[PDB]
Amino acid sequence: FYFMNQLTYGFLLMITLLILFSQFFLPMILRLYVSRLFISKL
Amino acid sequence: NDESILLLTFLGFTGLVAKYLAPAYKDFADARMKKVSDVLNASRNKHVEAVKDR
Amino acid sequence: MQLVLAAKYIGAGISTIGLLGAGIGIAIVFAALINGVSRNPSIKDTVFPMAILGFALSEATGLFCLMVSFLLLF
Amino acid sequence: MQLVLAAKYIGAGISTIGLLGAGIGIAIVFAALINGVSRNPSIKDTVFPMAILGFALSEATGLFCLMVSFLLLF
Amino acid sequence: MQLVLAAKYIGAGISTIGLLGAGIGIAIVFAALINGVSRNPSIKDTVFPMAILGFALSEATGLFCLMVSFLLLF
Amino acid sequence: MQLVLAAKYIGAGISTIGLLGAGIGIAIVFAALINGVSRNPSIKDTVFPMAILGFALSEATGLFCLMVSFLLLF
Amino acid sequence: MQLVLAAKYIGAGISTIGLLGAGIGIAIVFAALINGVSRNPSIKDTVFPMAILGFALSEATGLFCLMVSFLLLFG
Amino acid sequence: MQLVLAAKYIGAGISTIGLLGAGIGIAIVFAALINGVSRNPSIKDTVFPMAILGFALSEATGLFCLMVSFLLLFG
Amino acid sequence: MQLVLAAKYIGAGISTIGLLGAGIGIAIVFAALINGVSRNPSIKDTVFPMAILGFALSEATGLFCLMVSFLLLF
Amino acid sequence: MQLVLAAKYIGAGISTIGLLGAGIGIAIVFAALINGVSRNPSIKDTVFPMAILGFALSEATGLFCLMVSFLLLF
Amino acid sequence: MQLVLAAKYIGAGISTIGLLGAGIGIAIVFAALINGVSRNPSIKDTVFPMAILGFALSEATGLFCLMVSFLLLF
Amino acid sequence: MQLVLAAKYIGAGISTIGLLGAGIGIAIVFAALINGVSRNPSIKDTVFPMAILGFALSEATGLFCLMVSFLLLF
Amino acid sequence: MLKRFPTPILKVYWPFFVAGAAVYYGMSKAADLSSNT
Amino acid sequence: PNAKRIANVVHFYKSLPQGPAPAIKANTRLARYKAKYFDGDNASGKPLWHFALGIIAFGYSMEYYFHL
Amino acid sequence: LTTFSLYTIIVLLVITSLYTLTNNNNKIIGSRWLISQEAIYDTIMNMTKGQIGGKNWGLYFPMIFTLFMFIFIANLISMIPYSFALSAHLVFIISLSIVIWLGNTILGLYKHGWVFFSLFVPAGTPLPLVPLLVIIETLSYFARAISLGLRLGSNILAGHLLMVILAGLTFNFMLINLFTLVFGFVPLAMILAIMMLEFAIGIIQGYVWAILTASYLKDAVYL
Amino acid sequence: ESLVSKELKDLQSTLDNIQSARPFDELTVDDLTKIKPEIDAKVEEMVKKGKWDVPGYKDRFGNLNVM
Repeated sequence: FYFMNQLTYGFLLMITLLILFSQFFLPMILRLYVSRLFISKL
Repeated sequence: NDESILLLTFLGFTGLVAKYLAPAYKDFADARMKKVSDVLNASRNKHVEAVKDR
Repeated sequence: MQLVLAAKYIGAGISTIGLLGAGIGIAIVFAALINGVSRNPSIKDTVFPMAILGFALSEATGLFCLMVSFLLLF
Repeated sequence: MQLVLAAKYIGAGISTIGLLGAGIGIAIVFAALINGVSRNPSIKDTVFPMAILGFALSEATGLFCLMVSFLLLF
Repeated sequence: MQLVLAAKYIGAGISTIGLLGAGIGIAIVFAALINGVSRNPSIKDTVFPMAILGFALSEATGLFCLMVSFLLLF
Repeated sequence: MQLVLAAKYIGAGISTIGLLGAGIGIAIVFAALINGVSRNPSIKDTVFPMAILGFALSEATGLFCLMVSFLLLF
Repeated sequence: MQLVLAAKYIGAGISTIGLLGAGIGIAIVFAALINGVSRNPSIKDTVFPMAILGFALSEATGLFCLMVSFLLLFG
Repeated sequence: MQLVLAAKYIGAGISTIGLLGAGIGIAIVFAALINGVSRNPSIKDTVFPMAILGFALSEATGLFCLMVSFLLLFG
Repeated sequence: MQLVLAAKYIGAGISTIGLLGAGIGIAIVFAALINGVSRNPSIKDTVFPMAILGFALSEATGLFCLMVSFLLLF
Repeated sequence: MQLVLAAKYIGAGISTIGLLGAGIGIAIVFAALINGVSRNPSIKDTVFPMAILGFALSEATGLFCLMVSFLLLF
Repeated sequence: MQLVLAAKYIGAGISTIGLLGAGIGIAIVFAALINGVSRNPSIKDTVFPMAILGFALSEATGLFCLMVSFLLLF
Repeated sequence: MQLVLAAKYIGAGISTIGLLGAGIGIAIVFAALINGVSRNPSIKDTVFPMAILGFALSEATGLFCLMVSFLLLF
Repeated sequence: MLKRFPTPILKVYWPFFVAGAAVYYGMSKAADLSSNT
Repeated sequence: PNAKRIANVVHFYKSLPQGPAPAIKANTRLARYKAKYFDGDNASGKPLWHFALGIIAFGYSMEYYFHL
Repeated sequence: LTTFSLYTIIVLLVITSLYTLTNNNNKIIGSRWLISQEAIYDTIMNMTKGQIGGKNWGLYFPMIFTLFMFIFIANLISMIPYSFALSAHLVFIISLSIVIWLGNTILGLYKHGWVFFSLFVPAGTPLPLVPLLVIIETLSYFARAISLGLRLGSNILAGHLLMVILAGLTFNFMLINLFTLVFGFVPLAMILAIMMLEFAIGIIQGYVWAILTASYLKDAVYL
Repeated sequence: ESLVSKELKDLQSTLDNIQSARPFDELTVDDLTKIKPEIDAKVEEMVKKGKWDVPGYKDRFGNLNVM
């Protein structure tokens, strides 16, 4: 059978998508939170 | 097509969120973006009262 | 026309295991009847008619169960 | 002619689980009996007209516990 | 050659086991009622017809498990 | 007889599974007794004879059960 | 090949034991309805429809067994 | 003629299968005792015989089938 | 060829009855829900996620059955 | 010669379903203990011998479901 | 010769009936959670690591009815 | 000849209905722990060892699933 | 476009970086010639 | 005291005064995704609906190319 | 060429271009097609707070987020009908789940090591308690791996397997007559009543994966 | 005595920058980084420590969750 073939980029898709979150797409809203803090306490 | 029913079985599931769950999220979030867009503004008017004392 | 005479005998007898539903359902209708009249003795005739409704509800399933043995036995 | 009709005393063993959960059936009104009359001791003479006379109303189902057994036995 | 029409009588008598599902089932709703209005006898005119909805909806799976027993007739 | 009358030993093995409901009714009328004497200790020796008939009445299915198990022995 | 059409005939009655979960599953959810509203009649319409959504999943298990028998029925 | 002796082999398997009734029944009486003496210790020597009376009387479904089921070995 | 395939069908029928517990498993996680809503009507905002992950663990574990039977159907 | 131990391997599993009663019978003995002692944590000192003489006789049937299953060993 | 390959998976097909040990085995624990938090709300984050420690020891203990199928399927 | 291991495969696979109570034995002991600690949060230090005590005396025999199934398949 | 940030990835997911190579190589003992029935 | 009253005197003053320069005149197939349906006016179930109406075409075609 | 990775590059295309349509060129207001993304953001912020809680808390937070949004958009293939799914390809899920089972244990190696034998009982124990229950709880450890990924892979393929068996039933119920459309309307929205719950299962199967992975690295990380 | 007397317009120029110069809800975020770079400096220090839960958010704003 061919169990190997999708798995080669299966979890390889994971380690590139985490870095899009952990470094790019997740923390872009945390700046959007703290900007709502430095407009809160001014 | 023998499987003609297949795209048809969300004729009304697509209509469910269009008729029964369109304001259940769009008229849920609008007050929330209303909530942020003035509680910064009203606290900003509190800055216009805090600058008046000095 | 041999072994079909056996299957109308064995399959007839398994049908009465389904009468467990009529047996147990005719039990909780009274097992919840009387603890109700225990707390409230005076108010009784509001449920004694609907209990035999609940009994007729339970026995309708068992009487729509067992007669399938004698459905086409002869 | 010998291996088919012999099944009438084979499927007659399977009907012993007809409603013979008396513990699921018959006993649970007697549980609800001494549940209720230990709450009101002065009510036990009006619950025997609806429990043990209600018991046969539950065992109207239990009449045919094994009537389908012996009828195809002897 | 007799076997396909022989399984018509074991293939339905085993299919009527799950008619106990409404059997113990449909009385549980009634087993909720008669101690339900024990603690509150007043509100019964609206909560009893909603229990008939539960009576009828679980009776629908009191005829499904005999539906394929009557598919024997076709 | 080796294929006809020798078959009845497995009809007994399904006859002796009917006592699973018997073992509960000689348990749960005992189970409502000990909690029945909990919240009222001075109802003890009037309920204790009205409950031991529940040991006799519920096991009447447990004793009418395996008569068909010993119908084939003796 | 009349044994396989006996094999697609014997198995519907052995696949309908699993209905009995749904026979009582819709009732024990209904069991908590009537004593649910007995503690407060002002809860009557905020617990009615959600336990029907709590009911509806229990039917699909019983609607998982009939399609097995019917795929066992039709060929 | 060991076909029926093979049936008495498997028929020994469904012989004393019925110990579920004496398996949960022998515990549910103690489920009532241990919740009974929990709520009040002033029945510690009254029902402790009467649940012992519940104990041996619950095993009447226990050792009943066994007297020919353990004795089908030698005869 | 169809003498070995004849037991693939009878497996896939007898296999899918272990998810009768999938119904009632997906039931007492709602029957124990509205006892919470009736006894504390201001807790529905936080008790709903405790049972919405409650039954998804349950009814998928009952759904392990037809994952086996579809292997023995197809 | 293919019936040396023909029906011996099948029966030893179908006999071993008695661990259901040995399973939850091994459970309520502690399950009723823990919410029992949650009513009163001072009674724990006297049920430390009652979980001795409550559990050991509860799994008296636990030896009685495997020695029947040990028809094959010796 | 290969006629017993059918007996390999009908012995595996019936092994999915052992999944109600996780079908109900995690229903009532979550049904013991979602009322046990409603009786007092601010013990949400203490009984919830208690439940997962009780969840995984119950459904994974009911999971290895899957392994007796899979090593029988393969 | 060939029919030996066929007779082992439907006996070893039918032993895994035996663990059914062993699954839902874990449920009720973890049920009344999170119902027993729910009203007394100051008891998890003392009775949570009593809850896990209900395995090492209980599932030490209650989990004999593959110990009766694959054992004579050496 | 977006902003990059020095977020801690290797010193805290190094088991999961290693474990990705652990199961990949396990198929080199399983999908070499054992998949030709 | 004085410190919060001087932590604001830059950022209240040095920012944009009008909310001008709307930047909707930046259309080079980079921002033309959002000026059609992602403006803050309609809010129906539209951008999800035209996602599915392509993948069912992408689904039905790949067997029309394979076998049909 | 590759005939089974056709839509795997779509799965990160929806989130490498999620900033294209959610973030309205970096407004602080956060309009309606963005405020769900912060609504879905705090729904993982809350749950891994309440059952980890310690100081070393948010370090694994991106990994437990990127497991959610990876299988939350598994629902796309369960509703696009003319597709053989990727969550139905359960060989990858059950082998994605093998690394998160041992990966916490190898996270327990250099952090904890010799003390990691303390999975026996987190409470007090006498002599005969521990050495025969340790196999009962490690039965929840060497089968902890298979119990997670199979649960996702078995609930979701019935989104096209418990429904495509109906398509052989209702299309056979229409090509009989024109007066065969009797007994009400059973080959209709009754099937639609079946589909949307498995569609809604597809949401909560992702959410249950966030909770399940969160509980396992609570004790594999904390003492 | 008149040390703060030449501070007679630095808060008055802000008051004229508030009565008709308040675009607080149509402006973006990255302009404020050009205004205040320290709002990204504590971002850097709260990422490496793993502090994503910004304190001082729940007292003024909701959780926006499905709890």
